[PDB]
Amino acid sequence: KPSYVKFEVPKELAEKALQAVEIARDTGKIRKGTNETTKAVERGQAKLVIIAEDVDPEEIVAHLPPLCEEKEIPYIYVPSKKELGAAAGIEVAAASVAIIEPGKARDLVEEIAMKVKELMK
Amino acid sequence: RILPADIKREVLIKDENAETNPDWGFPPEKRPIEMHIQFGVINLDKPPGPTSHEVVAWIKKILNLEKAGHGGTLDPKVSGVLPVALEKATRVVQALLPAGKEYVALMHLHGDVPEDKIIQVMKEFEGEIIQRPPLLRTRKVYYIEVLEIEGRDVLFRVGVEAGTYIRSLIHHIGLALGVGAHMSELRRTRSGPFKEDETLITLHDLVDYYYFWKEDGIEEYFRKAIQPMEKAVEHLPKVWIKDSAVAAVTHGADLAVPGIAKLHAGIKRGDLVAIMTLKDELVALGKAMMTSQEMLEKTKGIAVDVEKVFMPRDWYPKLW
Amino acid sequence: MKRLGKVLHYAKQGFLIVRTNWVPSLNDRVVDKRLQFVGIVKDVFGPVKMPYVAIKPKVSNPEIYVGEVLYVDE
Amino acid sequence: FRIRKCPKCGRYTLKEVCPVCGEKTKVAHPPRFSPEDPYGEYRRRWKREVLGI
RNA sequence: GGGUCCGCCUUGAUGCCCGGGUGAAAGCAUGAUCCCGGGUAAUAUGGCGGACCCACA
Ligand SMILES: Nc1ncnc2c1ncn2[C@@H]1O[C@H](COP(=O)(O)OP(=O)(O)OP(=O)(O)O)[C@@H](O)[C@H]1O
Ligand SMILES: [Zn+2]
Repeated sequence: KPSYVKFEVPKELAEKALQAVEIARDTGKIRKGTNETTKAVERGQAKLVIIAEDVDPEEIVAHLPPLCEEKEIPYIYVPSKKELGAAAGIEVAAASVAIIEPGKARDLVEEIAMKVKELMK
Repeated sequence: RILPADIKREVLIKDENAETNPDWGFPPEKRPIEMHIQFGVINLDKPPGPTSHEVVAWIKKILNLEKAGHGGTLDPKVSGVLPVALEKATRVVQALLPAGKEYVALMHLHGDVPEDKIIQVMKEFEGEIIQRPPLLRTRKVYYIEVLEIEGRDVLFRVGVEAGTYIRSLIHHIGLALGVGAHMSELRRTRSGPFKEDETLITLHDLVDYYYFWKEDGIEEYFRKAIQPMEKAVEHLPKVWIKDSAVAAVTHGADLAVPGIAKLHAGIKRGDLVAIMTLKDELVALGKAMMTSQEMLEKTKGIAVDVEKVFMPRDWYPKLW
Repeated sequence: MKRLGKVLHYAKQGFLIVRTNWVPSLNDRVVDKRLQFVGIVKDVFGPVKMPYVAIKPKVSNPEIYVGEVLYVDE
Repeated sequence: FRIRKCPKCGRYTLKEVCPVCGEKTKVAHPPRFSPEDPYGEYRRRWKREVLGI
């Protein structure tokens, strides 16, 4: 799998990330698409970044992992951009999503942010 | 399959005892990075969106260059091989304008046609084809290779003479098939001697390799980003000249017969030729005043009218 | 009259298409064997030796001429 | 865009898998470049990691 | 007087591209839409000057 994927993500944790997008979409606020996600990180609004693993060209989302690490924002990988798009509530694919306000998935984002920090190291 | 750039030419020997002096000249291999850039050509993979001229302007601005030029205009929506000659090499693109091109194209049919009929009709468009009806202007299609058919979509590779409009070719195929067709996607895979190989580079990798040179001191990546100007000349008939004739040509003299050491066969009067040193350096582009047989047999006369000089005057000493 | 050839089909973009063995000129008048006016040559394309000709029809129902042989009125 | 290419054998296709060797294909066109290149520094950190710089 | 190299001298019916903001029925989050900022329009020919040469190797 592509070189922008820094760490191996378990099947269960990827589902929890997609669940976190689904819930926060209608209960809180999310940014969907690479430009919106990147701005959210740049502005320090994103609490969690979700990046697809099937992005081609890779350069589209390649800047995100080192941007997230600079701005101290946790990130997670999901297998499919099509699946990530549907979770964001759009009919097309999404290369990356950002969560601004988790809403009801607040505890779910906490669980992800703690578990990705262990995968990072 | 094969473009006129692929068929090898015989090298005719005029002077068997012709020798080159290592004291003079800079062959591509021993050019310092700065000189390499000065006489360089980027084999660029153009992104769809910007014009070819915009992309060249981006390159000049980012690499801090005074001059640059591209070898055969790619339309804005079209991606692929775009030779970008730099600085002192800028004008070598003139050898690339009339060169044969290769494309991968996607044709979308406006009706349902059986696979056998698609292939048969497209096979008919190989050879000399009419690009403008009279009241006769023709263009050569060297090959059409149908890669796959997915319903109304036909993906194919096509090798063409310079000035062949692929959009037009597809429109005409659609008329010959009855149902109509349009070009939904185009990518250039070859522009003369430049093709999709290890040397093809994106703007992203180009600028990043430049940064690896300026900040990290690593020149190897940016060196590989740029080809010598001699590459832009690989498809042309060549005349190899003696050391004693090199400085004359770079000072404005036309090439006379007693200066020729080696030459390609098949050169006709009026042909664009590349004048080379015996170290395979590009000296000049010229118009042949003689045939290959004339150059080989004769002892006197102007063989090549020199049109564009690329080699600096001080590389070889004045020996005339 | 100089024979063009069989009408292969009526293209939906609005042209009768004929395969022939010579190169007609733009705006040449096109008739059938009985000299009845059919249309006008608007494009010549394909192989130089065996080109396709796009004929802009000037009759009400051009579809009836599919499979019929057309000529350039001279 | 839907023209794809096999990275290893160089086959042009519309399919997700290569019809020749049987591996995942990549889109044929290069990504959009910006002369402003706002995130080029972050791309380089990734690229230096990959190339071992 | 000429050639080569370089410098200088001319025009353009809102587009398109890139970016900042916004972020939505075949299109489309790998960016719709609109607002704003920038970039690029024919990579000639003719003319004037500067430098180097006038070359059969
Ligand atoms: N008969 C036609 N006349 C004009 N344009 C056409 C015609 N058929 C297809 N096209 C063009 O081809 C494009 C391809 O889109 P679309 O897939 O809807 O076409 P299609 O013929 O239905 O293809 P498919 O049947 O494979 O889905 C369309 O946007 C349309 O502009
Ligand atoms: Zn393959």
